[PDB]
Amino acid sequence: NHHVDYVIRFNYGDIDTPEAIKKFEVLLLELSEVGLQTEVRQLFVFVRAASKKKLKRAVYQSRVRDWLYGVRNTEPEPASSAKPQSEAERLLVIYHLITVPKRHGEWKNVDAIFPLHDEETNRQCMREWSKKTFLSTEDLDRIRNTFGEHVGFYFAFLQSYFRFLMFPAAFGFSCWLFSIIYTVVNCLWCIVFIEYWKRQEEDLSCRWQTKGVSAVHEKRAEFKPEKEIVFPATKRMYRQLLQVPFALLAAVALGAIIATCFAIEIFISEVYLKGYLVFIPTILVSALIPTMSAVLLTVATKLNDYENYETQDAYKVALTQKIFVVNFITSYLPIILTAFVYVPFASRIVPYLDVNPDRLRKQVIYFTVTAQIVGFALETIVPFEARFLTRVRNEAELEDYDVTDDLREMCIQFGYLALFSPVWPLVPVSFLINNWVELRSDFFKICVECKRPWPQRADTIGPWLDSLGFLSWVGSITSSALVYMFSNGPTTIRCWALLLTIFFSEHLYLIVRYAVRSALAKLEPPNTRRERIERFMMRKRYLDTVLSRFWMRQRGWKESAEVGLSLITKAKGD
Amino acid sequence: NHHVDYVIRFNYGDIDTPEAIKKFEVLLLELSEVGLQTEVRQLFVFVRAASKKKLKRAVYQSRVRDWLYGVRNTEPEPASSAKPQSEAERLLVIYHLITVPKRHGEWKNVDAIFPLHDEETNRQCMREWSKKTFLSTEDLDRIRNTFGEHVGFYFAFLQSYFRFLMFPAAFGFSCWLFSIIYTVVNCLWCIVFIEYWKRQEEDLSCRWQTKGVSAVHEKRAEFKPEKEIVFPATKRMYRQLLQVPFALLAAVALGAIIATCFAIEIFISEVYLKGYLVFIPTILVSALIPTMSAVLLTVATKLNDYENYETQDAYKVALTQKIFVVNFITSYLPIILTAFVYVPFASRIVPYLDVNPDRLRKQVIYFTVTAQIVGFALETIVPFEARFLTRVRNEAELEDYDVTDDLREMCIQFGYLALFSPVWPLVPVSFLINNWVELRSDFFKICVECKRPWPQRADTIGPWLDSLGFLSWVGSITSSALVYMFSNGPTTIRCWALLLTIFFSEHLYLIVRYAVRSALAKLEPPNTRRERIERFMMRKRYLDTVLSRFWMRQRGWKESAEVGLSLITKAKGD
Repeated sequence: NHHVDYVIRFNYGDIDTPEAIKKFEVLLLELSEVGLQTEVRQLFVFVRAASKKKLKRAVYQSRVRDWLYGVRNTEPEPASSAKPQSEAERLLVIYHLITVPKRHGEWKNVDAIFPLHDEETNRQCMREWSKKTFLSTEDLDRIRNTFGEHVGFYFAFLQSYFRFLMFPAAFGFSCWLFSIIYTVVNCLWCIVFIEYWKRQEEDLSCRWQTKGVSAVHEKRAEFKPEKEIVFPATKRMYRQLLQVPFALLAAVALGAIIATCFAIEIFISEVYLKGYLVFIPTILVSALIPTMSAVLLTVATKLNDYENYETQDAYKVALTQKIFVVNFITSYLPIILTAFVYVPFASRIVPYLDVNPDRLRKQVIYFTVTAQIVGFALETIVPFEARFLTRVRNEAELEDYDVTDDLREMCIQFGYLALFSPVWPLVPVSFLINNWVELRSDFFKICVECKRPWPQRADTIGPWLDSLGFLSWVGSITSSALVYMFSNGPTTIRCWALLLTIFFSEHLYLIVRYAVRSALAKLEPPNTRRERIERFMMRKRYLDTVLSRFWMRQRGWKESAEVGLSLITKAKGD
Repeated sequence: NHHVDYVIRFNYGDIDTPEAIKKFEVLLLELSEVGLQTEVRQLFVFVRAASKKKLKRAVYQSRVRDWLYGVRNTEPEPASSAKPQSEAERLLVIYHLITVPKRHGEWKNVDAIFPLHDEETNRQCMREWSKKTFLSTEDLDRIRNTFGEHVGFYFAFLQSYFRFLMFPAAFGFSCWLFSIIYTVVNCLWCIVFIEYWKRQEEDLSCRWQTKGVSAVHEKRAEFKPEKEIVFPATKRMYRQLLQVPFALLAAVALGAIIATCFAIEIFISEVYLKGYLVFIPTILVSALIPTMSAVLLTVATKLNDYENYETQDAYKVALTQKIFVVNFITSYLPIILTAFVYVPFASRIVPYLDVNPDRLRKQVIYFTVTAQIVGFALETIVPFEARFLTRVRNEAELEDYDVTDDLREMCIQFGYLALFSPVWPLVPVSFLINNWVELRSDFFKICVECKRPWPQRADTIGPWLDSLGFLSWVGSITSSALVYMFSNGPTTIRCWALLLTIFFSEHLYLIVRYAVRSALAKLEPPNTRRERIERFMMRKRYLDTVLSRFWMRQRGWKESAEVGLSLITKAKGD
């Protein structure tokens, strides 16, 4: 607890002639901005606030930056002598004082700069939570006041998703254990969750101090010197024209791999006690997939790095699009492929694959439980002077954190739950047990297996919510195809009634989407609080401001009253 | 030009005992708010601004009301001694000073209050426009500066719609005069127009002084005294449950009428020089429909009056919904009915109608040209002391204006153009000639056949834009059904390929909708002006504000520079 706000590491990289100049320049710009540049430690350096008036000036800088771009409607007009938040406002002000333009040499000569852990309160909220599995609102704000409120939005999303997943758990175990009633209640759950999270997010953002942030950062990677400060928008189209055919080739390669798996399945089942040993290649490729997901993930990361698609913000949107199409193809091409191809078209294809009905209900089980089984049984087959500077050198020798990976995995959970639940309605209890175990794992790995993130200021949880909605829509179409297609087992396809079912069910989905969104727009949150406060300030300012041709030969009050009296008496003289 | 801002009429209605008291109360509240209450005329009364400082106070009241609810980001802080607009700002301030709460007895004892006409400049912009048929931007702002900018949005919308309708005019006459290429270019036009009008509206609102207005007025008709100021939201559902079955009964009645027309058509064509005389009942009911539209219009007006659906704003949205469903059923149930029923199902139905192919291409012609023919040939078969107080009594003895009726008729134009153009591609040249004639008719009837409206402040043209989008979408589905259905004439229906065409074409419509909207979001308007001004004020305020533990035994600048020098030399001693 040495009152150190950030550390800044430096790498002494090549030979030591210019580093004195560059270190002096870093220190120069630093002391121009932030005093009490501490280097009692060694390579790295420390910072903290110089004087409380200077801290007050930097706070007022940040407040003017906030009101200048839209957040916090009221102006910051006084020298605002109020006590800040716990550490969120303080660390955010200091990070903005280091990061913003008008601040580091060679643009990446220094490596990552980071605060240090409050290991006391961190351990308190670690070992406070072997209990009750539902983090209440005060403890949620405790999670806000350290490491920002972006991480607060993440944890509130994950906990709310657990809370709404436990209803299809009970219902999908309560399928007396494929019928159409479960498909209808599945889509209703699937759409209620997204709209409820939209209004919950709008409530909880205004409950904290972010009404809505759209301050575009400028990630200094894009580069085209053309005018006074510019890259032309044309090479974007060339590189999206790179984006599409590689994704198509990835789809083709995955289809080839899974077709090889089905041909080997056929060969083993023809040659040969050993039914699971027959079905093994599906299990092997299902366990092999979540490595291929990260492989294509870093491939698409290199593709988006090649594209410099935005300076900063729509870089994230483009990256979420790449992750969604890669993740979608590599985790939903096998089931869609095997259902919509190998179940109606068996006898026309398996003669080509040489030298069965209701495979699908076993396909989905293996393909959605295998990765969890491997990741759960790995944790069982594996067992059976300067004196806190060493702690700092522990903390620096540590990996960095990304929110995106766990949230991607949650989007996978949602996609298997929505795109085809009624094939095997123990999908929700499986997912419930998985995140039932992995809850504390997530909080542990964000609290001590990585350093702190610097506190961001984000309102939304990103494009994942729009990808959630789109995935729900596609799930509506595909569920409506399947449950008509395989109900009641000499069969028939009857290709108009299936396509009519697709059409009619999609538009019923869309009208229920509109109806539930307009219903929950009416049902207000407890935002009545932070809107009524605005109403009082509104009314107070208004009541403040309500204080402090030769023929106009007729007088205003008395003449006009007597004239009107004369006119109505004249009119009623009949 | 007697500097009179508004007149206020009074009706002396029943017998004359309380009217002295009520007139004195009206005059009392008036002189408390607005002096120079002039009644040199008689029943009615005049008003004008009392003193220029008092006018300045009322202006500052209005400015605080504007900045208090969001419009005009900057505060109105000084005693703003600036000259106003021509008459728009002035009349709006005075009308708000009369109308707002914290102002008329019995809530409707006085009748309508209204400004007077600037017949000089009115006549100038009348007889300025026998020319060029495209009202330029300066003359458009001349239309803004009298009778508000809501009417400016209306005229800009109508002129922009004419400008984009003249392209399918040329193209639909250029169909070498039903093919699929015209359907594709129809839907592309149909969607380009809506997105272009969205960005044109966002440009032109910020070019005037309405960024966005959502100040909810309180139309004092709804009434439930429950708490301090409330009607419960439950009877809304009861009255929407009234809304639906009456619309269904109207659809049933129209279907019965048009079925009677087809049976009579069959009887005449069976009994009997006289082919048009055979087809007469279609023509008669087509001419009879635009009266039934106004009949059901005032019926739905009474239904929405029965519902008090909002206090003020969503009353307009509910009324636009009623007008759209009534107008849609009474002008598109006949064509959809006759195509999708009587063309595939003829031989199964005309034996029931007792005691033909390609009817449709004649049906649509009669049904879309008949009303225009009647309304155009009617104007040919018909020919072959106080001294300006009389002018005021001309102006008061005059009807009121509603924007909604002509805009409804335009939505009909758009619906026939979008829902099924390729049946007969002379629909655009017909509509072009109709509004080519009716342009000056619209401006004349708004300028001298009615009194002035008081200047409203509206941003959008209402829910008509959303109803335009929805109508385009339904038009995409129905065009894709028809042009597959009747192409190349022993035929077949092939009920999967039609339904596949419906599905696939609807989703191609939706992806082109998303693509063109994200494209035109990138192509900026000349809003660069009124955003760069905000950028300069932003930067100016920022550059204003950028002006005016026992171990910290180490000095900031020199000690740290020497220590870092010692450390890198120590490191490079190898």
